Amino acid sequence: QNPMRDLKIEKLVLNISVGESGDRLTRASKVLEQLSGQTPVQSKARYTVRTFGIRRNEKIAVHVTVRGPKAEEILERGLKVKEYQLRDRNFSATGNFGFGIDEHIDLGIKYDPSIGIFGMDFYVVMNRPGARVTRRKRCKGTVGNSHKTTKEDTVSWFKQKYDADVLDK
Amino acid sequence: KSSAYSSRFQTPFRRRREGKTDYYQRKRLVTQHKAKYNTPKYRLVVRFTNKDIICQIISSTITGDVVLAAAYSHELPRYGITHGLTNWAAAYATGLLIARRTLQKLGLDETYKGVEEVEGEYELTEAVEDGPRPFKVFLDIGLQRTTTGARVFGALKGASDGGLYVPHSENRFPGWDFETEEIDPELLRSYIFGGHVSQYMEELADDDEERFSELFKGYLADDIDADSLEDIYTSAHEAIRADPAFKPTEKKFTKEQYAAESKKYRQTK
Amino acid sequence: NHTAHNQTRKAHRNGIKKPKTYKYPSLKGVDPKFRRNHKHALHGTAKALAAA
Amino acid sequence: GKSHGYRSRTRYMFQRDFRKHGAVHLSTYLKVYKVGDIVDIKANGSIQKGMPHKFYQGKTGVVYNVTKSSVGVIINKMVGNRYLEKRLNLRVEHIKHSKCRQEFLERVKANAAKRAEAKAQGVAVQLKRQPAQPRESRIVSTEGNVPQTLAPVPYETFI
RNA sequence: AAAUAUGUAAGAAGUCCUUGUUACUUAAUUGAACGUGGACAUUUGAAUGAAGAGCUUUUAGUGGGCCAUUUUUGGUAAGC
RNA sequence: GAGAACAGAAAUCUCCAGUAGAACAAAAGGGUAAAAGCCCCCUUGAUUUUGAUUUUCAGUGUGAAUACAAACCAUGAAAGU
RNA sequence: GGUUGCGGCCAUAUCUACCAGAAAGCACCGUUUCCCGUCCGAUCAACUGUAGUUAAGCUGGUAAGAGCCUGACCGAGUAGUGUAGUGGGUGACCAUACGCGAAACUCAGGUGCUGCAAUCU
Repeated sequence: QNPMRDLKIEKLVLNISVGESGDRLTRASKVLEQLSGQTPVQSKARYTVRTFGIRRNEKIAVHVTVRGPKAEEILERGLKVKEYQLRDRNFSATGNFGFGIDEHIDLGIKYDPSIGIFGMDFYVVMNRPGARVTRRKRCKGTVGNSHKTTKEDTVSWFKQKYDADVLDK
Repeated sequence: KSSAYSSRFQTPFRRRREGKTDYYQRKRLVTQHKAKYNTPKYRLVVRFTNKDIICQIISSTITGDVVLAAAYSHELPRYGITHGLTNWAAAYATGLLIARRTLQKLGLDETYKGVEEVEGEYELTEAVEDGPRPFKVFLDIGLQRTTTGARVFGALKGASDGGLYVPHSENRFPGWDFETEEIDPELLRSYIFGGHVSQYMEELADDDEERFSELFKGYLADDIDADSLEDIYTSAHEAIRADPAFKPTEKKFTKEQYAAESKKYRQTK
Repeated sequence: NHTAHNQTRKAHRNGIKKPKTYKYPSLKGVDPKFRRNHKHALHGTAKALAAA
Repeated sequence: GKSHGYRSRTRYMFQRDFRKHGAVHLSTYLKVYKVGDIVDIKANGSIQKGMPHKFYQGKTGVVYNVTKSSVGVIINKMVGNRYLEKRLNLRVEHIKHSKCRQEFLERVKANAAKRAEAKAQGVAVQLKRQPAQPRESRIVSTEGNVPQTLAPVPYETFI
């Protein structure tokens, strides 16, 4: 097309939400420090529940932001076990999407007897470049209307690159 | 959307809607002690664009703001700095420039010569005994954050070494650690010169020399050898003290030709 | 039981007079840093006009 | 029982005007204040370090002391059967200059420009104000505006 | 967003100019306050009135209130 | 509101809209959006000496504040607080 | 007239949906040695104006608009109101004479002015 209007990637978040703090939560951190190669970060508690074991201001779940090429190759390996096939309901109207997996060891990682059997949530967000004027401090401002990423953009880019075959229903 | 949402909507001030002016900080900057009745409260504005450094001294009135004296960093080729137009040492040179320009305009550049030699130390300007008191000018930095060792404090360093009194403490100057609670002159004389851009020049001379030809593409073609950047920053520093005055650049036109060109583009009502 | 009947007539019968300000108001609540220097300036002027 | 606080029954009096919220604009600080200016007291309930009491809202006082970010004003107040000079210190946000005196001052500098001019001219001229005088003997016209009659309306269809 | 009611001003203890003080303040021989010294000295600066202005001392009685237009508040209404 | 496995009226995570419709210990009112709200950092101006002023008021007391001066400090790059 | 820095007034300055911008400035962008900060050089940090275009930001036009502001032989001397009577009415309330006098609506116009400094083919 033209420079600085393409739908380049921006980051991918590796969410895991089990629901209790302890050895299983530090193993939830260990399965991402040996998947993303970065120092992970957890999540505090939000609101009331007596049926999920979650009460206010406790660490309960884990997620890692990742940028650069490593998010791209983690998506590219998450799609060769998921057939490079993602649904249409999975694709939002606001310019990003995500997808679930029900195991990490399907990805090619190597087993340890003290890991567990639990899946993961790969959410990903992307933008056209020039989208730091939303982020920055001095002289901010929302980007133009023609530059906004939408469902048609993020679907017809995914059909071209990384081979969507998206199930429109 | 609705019209009752727009009826009761309060717009903020214009230079906050744009996002440029910290109306909180400007409040504490322009209010003065009312026993000092109509004394202006000078400020040292420094603003960093992508490839240009601004340094101004401002008074304050109701009818806008008033610029006492100004200084940019795209005019340093008058004294001899070619490249590194947005550098830590370029901001130090701009701080040394605006100090001398304001003191030459005011008539204080001989009584307040600043520091001729520079050695990398934290000092303050002192009052001359039975003399004119030092020119008191307070900083401001925009919306841009403060952090230790930053590009912004090069202008403050240049101001305090050029000899106008700016209140400052050493806990952000580069080399001040949280553990030692002390500034490092070994780091300070290497950041007021090209002692870190040349230290990157040497570590790109033997890491991937195509990147050394990429970043420093206009350096080696202009024959910018790393071993004398200290001296090329030193050399124009004395010519700053020799001639700091703003002489106006010779224009190509006289504003009517600019008006006669741009009025066809301007797309009026 | 707090009726303000006739009270305006009583306060207006002998008039509600002005406090009748003067030249040189009292310097009780003024700024003390200003007050000391005003005392010294007055003492300087008091001899400087006497000696001419 | 009852209540007499420091801000009692000041609901509709201290609240900000419509669409005038936020930090106050910076022209209210650069306006200087000397010792002798006739100043209003209109409070704004944003800053509270120096809000006047509810009686001095709207009243007009005279500055007598000037200090750091605050000025002292003098107000005559009726209590009982005489006036009392309440002096009071106010932060500079609640003090707007009064243009009542400053309309008189430019007229003084104007009558100094006409009286001293005409007294050297040779005509001793008038300078006082005069109220709305009665009109003059005017011959009105009638050219296209014919005086057309009126007749008051009846009550039909009014119901 | 009214009407009645209220704050202030409508000059001489003022307007302006010249240039002294000072330990406060300004970067500064700047600014503040108070001054010296000359000019504005008549319409001394909106109307009406002044049967005089200001200031002090001391002390008697009182410290049980009702009525009416009007506004209104409890009560189910009052010569409540 | 748009979205992502178990995941749901609701576990975490991403983005759009968001004049305050939330929060500020408490009663009701007023105030606040690069804050007075939410996290983090350093703290003890909740200190010392006495005055002046405002509120109920006889312009008594008590409580409460408001603006200074003199020190001694904290914070901040700094103005100031 | 264009752009930038710092602004005064804080919607005639906003929201929307478009369209367009030569130079210059701004901006997006490149890189992670060092100061530097995060989970992540995304904000922040620093280096370099080099690898690249106005797609964004920004500015200016445009719209049967939403607002907002401004003026009314507009609403209407209407509503509410100060004042008087041995005026009416059993009352609610009224009509009078002397005065002050809106507002929402309705119509018509407008969609920033400007201070200081720098820069402009």
